[PDB]
Amino acid sequence: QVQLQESGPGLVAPSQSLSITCTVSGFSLTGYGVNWVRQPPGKGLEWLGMIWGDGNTDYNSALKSRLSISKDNSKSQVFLKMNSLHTDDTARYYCARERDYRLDYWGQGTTLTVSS
Amino acid sequence: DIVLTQSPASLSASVGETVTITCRASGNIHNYLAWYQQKQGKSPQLLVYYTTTLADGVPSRFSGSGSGTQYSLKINSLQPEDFGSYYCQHFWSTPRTFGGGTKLEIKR
Repeated sequence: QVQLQESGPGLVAPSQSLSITCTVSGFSLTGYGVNWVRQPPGKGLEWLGMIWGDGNTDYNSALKSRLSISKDNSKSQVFLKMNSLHTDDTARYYCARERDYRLDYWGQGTTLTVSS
Repeated sequence: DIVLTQSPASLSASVGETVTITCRASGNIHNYLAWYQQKQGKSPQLLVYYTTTLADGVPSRFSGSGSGTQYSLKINSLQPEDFGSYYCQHFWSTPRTFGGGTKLEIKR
């Protein structure tokens, strides 16, 4: 039993910066990668980035400058931080575990709504 | 970056029908392709990875195929629990990307 549960601030005003937490349970963050994925309302999934078990990160090219992913191995949490929120950052945000070319366990997602 | 294009974007189908949905890559992804199903209000669930391998507990009526830039997921005799959205995702180098999705909706 692998668990990933995301929590975030809900409704935020634009231009603020945010952090979303993915708290994981049942597996070690040094042995698997965690990916961040978001889905705008009624749209498809957009890959945001990932942090590897060794701490290396990779990002979506388009968003790389506004995004930062980090983790705290001891607390079993992975963070997604975004600065200068725009209204089109409204989406459900998911973290998902990766092992051997698949995202096998996903959290339920947290809804971020950027509204004035 | 490699872009994934899925067709059809939407498909109406009846229970018992066989459907095939495709995922085309803008560059060779060397079979590193996974398929996910997402039901309304739920997170995506892994179905198929490295083109043909079914994840644990996926029914045998699902099968994936493909190579190079062309991949397909065939669902034989659709059951009610299969309607929903299907996404392909590649794992060739980085960035990874998802196709835009195919919404499979029950026929009327």
